Amino acid sequence: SMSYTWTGALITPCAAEESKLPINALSNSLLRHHNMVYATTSRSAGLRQKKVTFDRLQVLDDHYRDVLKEMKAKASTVKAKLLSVEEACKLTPPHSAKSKFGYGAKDVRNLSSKAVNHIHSVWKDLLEDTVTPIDTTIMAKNEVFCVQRKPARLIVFPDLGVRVCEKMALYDVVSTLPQVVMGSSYGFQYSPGQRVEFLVNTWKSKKNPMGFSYDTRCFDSTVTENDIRVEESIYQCCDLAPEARQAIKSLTERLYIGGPLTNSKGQNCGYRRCRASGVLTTSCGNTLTCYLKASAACRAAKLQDCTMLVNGDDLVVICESAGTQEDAASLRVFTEAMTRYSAPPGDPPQPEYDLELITSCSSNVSVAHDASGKRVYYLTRDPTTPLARAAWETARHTPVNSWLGNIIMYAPTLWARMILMTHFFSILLAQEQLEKALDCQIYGACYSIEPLDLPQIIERLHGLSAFSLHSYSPGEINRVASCLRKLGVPPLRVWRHRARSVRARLLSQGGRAATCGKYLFNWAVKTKLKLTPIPAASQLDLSGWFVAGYSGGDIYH
Ligand SMILES: CC(C)(C)CCN1C(=O)C(C2=Nc3ccc(NS(C)(=O)=O)cc3S(=O)(=O)N2)=C(O)[C@@H]2CCCN21
Repeated sequence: SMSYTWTGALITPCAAEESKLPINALSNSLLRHHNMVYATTSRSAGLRQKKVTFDRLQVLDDHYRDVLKEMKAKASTVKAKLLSVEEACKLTPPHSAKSKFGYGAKDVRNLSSKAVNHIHSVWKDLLEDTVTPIDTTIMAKNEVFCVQRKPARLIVFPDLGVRVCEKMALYDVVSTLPQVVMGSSYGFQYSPGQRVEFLVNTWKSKKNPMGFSYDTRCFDSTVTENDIRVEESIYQCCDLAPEARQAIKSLTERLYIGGPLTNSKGQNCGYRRCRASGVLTTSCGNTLTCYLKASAACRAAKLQDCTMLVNGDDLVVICESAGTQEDAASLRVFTEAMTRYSAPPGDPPQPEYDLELITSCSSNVSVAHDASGKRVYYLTRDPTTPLARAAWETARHTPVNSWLGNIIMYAPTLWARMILMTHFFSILLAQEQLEKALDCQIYGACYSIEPLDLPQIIERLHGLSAFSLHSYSPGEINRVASCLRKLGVPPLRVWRHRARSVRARLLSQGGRAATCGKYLFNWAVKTKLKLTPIPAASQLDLSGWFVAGYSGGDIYH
């Protein structure tokens, strides 16, 4: 079937959309080549619609059913609970889109009776009716990039009332099921420090390692009715309350499988027969479907001892090599199999024989040295998009502070420490806003974080070495330097100078500000301080950080 059918009506914005990088007094201190950075808008959505609209064919074999049988067997060991309305309301982000039915996210969060009553009636209706398609809104995402332009990504989501019901029915399932079914292969269970450890151990477990990432062309669009019905059959394997069972089937038939699309102005835009990016089960569904299809494709292509690492639609596979001729021919069969399962690639996969050349979750393995001269593996990426977005957020306040999520997940890196840490701590200092909790997304869920808790956070997710890493690789150094040149970002020597200043100001203030200055900026000074375990690091409640992915699932933690 066609992933989408269109009425010809336009995908529309809510407010005005900026595509040009906004510029304030602070912009040039980060980035000179302003015209390199742009944000997507609804006005390029027609180009995206084109791309994501295709027929899907699916041919399912015995390897496919075998793996599926395996997944169901493990899924049947899961016992999952129904969440109360109240519990589910509290999982709702403050900034979440308001209901068409006269209440918003904060009404939900403070449990107003208009919110609670409508939610109760959406749930009742789910139990009563398993056939009537639920309405969704299609919006264009506004995202920031550096020019190479990408058209806007689309987001399809149901009304807030329905989203709270999804939580009630499926939050425990999507939080717990994926690790049980997929074990060590489930990407979203890992801190960055654990993920790199898993990658290295896995590489090191192979006699002759070969790895490749697999980029599916528009994963959501490739997801068929069958796939969505298959993922539901996996949810129903769990020990569920009968109201959860009924709710899950109903959300599946009425929402997940497909339904009508409406713009922000209330016009009918068409119909969807593929994955919605803005539902609770988007991340879990993609991961189950990706791992199912990949595992089955691995058996068809006869890949030796293939180890999967899956994060929603993101797939890296590490296996035994059979030499370059055979590896290359194997990956073609792997791709043919995936293609038959309706997950063809955008870029064709290539085998890699160096772990550091594999990009997965937009990230590659790299190596640095700690205090004791010990080699240390850490995860990194091309700093171009992180810096473009940092540049946007330097002049515009945003719902998600990507800069902050990046500092958390890329703490050990050269660019995050020298540029991102320096720039943003300087800004918090000037505004006396160090104490101010900021929102950011990690693995799709929204977190309220205090910038001053960063030292503890970094210690827990990466280890202390993150505060002591030096002697980065020429590869990493070259990519960073060429990013700064391309973007017009001051050289790293400037950032070192600025940091000594930022550091001194932090230390001057004592308390947690001083802690940040000591741990985050030890690299800036020649005469280093001694970095011991942070007392507060062990006290931090970081449970719920690396349990699951929730991309598009409206989760606040
Ligand atoms: C350093 C690390 C450990 C390699 C992580 C890098 N990395 C992320 O991979 C990430 C992330 N990964 C995803 C991958 C694939 C999908 N596909 S889907 C739509 O669910 O089907 C979704 C998501 S996400 O939205 O849950 N967010 C983060 O949220 C964090 C935060 C800054 C960047 N960082």
